[PDB]
Amino acid sequence: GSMRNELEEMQRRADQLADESLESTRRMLQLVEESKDAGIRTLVMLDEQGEQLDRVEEGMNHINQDMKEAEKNLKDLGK
Amino acid sequence: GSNRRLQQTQAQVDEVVDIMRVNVDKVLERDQKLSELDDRADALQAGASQFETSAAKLKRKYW
Amino acid sequence: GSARENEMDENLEQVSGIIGNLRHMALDMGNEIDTQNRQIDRIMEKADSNKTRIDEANQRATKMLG
Amino acid sequence: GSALSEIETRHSEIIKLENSIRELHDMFMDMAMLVESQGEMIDRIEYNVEHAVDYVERAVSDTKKAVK
Ligand SMILES: [Ca+2]
Ligand SMILES: [Ca+2]
Ligand SMILES: [Ca+2]
Repeated sequence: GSMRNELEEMQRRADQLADESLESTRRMLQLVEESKDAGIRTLVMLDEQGEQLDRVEEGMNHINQDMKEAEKNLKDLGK
Repeated sequence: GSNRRLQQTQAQVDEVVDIMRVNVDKVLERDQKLSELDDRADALQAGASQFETSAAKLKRKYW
Repeated sequence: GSARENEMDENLEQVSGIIGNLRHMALDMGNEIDTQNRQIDRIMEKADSNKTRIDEANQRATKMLG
Repeated sequence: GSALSEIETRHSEIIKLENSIRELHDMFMDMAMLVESQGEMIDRIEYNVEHAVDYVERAVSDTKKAVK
């Protein structure tokens, strides 16, 4: 009947929505895969940076110790 | 499952978003600390170099 | 021949699994940043103390030169 | 089966999930960018501190000689 055109539009809408939902899930996978890559890079960098910070702290400790000695020697030289 | 899977996954995402929002703020704090330490460390090595030179002069004069 | 809803369900399942991994990394990331922030604070206090010691030592040394 | 309202509602929920995932994605991307930038600072800090350690070590050795 005349409603045939409307019924076909309804079918096209159902197919359109289903397809758009499918396409969205495919974009979701791309987004989370890129997010995961970013997270991995972040952890790799944080690990490297943590080792650097440990060496920096060790360095600060070394300087502290040496400066205590330098101060002792400078005071000894001054009097 | 459709409906179930969706609500559950949305909840999972919301939780990670919450965690990451806090993480970003913590990293912005790390940024401020590191920027300051970057300047301090450069000034530290410069000061150490000056002291090293003075100490060398003391050695040359008194040893 | 129902593959559309099939792939959609499979994709959502895969996404859910990955979000689990993102949570995993987000938690570790946060714990590590907290730990390093505390360490950076320790380092900053030590850097300040060392800068003071070096400034003082250079002043003291300077007085004995020339 | 599955009335249009159900298909449309599911679609809406899927798009909302995608939007949340996009927001999450942007946070992971920004986090990585920030941490990479901070790595540049740390590289400099590590370099400068290690050299300060060396300079101080040499300075103290010289102060030890000065009192001898
Ligand atoms: Ca399309
Ligand atoms: Ca398509
Ligand atoms: Ca002497």
